[PDB]
Amino acid sequence: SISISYSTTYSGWTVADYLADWSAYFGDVNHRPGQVVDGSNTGGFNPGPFDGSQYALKSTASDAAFIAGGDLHHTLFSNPSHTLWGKLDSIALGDTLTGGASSGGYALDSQEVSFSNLGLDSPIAQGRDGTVHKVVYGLMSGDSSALQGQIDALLKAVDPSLSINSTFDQLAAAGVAHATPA
Ligand code: HEM
Repeated sequence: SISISYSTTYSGWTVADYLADWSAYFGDVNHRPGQVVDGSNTGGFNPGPFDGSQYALKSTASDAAFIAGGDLHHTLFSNPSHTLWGKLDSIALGDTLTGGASSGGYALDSQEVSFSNLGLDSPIAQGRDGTVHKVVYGLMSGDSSALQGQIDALLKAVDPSLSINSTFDQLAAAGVAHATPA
């Protein structure tokens, strides 16, 4: 089942409110045709260059950042082009991205919330319609809607009374979330 980690700072927030606010602040990195600048709005893979166990991206305007973890593959110019696919196990949100391929991995200096055991598996043939792609490209674009939808389904599968409209404290009482120090 989904497992959620959250700083006690967010104990009284709903998941939906936290994610809406986090993504709005992160913003859109404008990873779109004509606007991609390597080292500015591409993010990076570990070990990379275009595959690995992590993909991480910091905002173009502040130190907010996220890390996607799993077994990830990116097609770049190969068909179907510009698709992230593979197995997505986790999304960690916070600020101050540390590490990189030269460090052996990425980590957030201030991890606010993480969602693990996501169990999302997207074949390459689904291209940009795959869930893995939509979740991560959404986050790159400042839009947590796809992530919210996947969390909501995982929470309902535990119990239909649980949803993205539950608070982190409610999800902890329900056995799917645990707090970390502020
Ligand atoms: C090392 C990481 C990455 C690099 C170097 C990279 C590079 C690029 C480049 C060069 C373009 C084309 C810009 C243009 O046509 O002018 C592009 C577009 C795009 N990339 Fe990436 N990308 C990276 C990561 C990702 C990831 C992780 C995703 C998805 C989760 C993604 C999804 C897309 C999409 C959807 C487009 C737009 C394609 C279109 O509308 O034609 N990219 N990227």
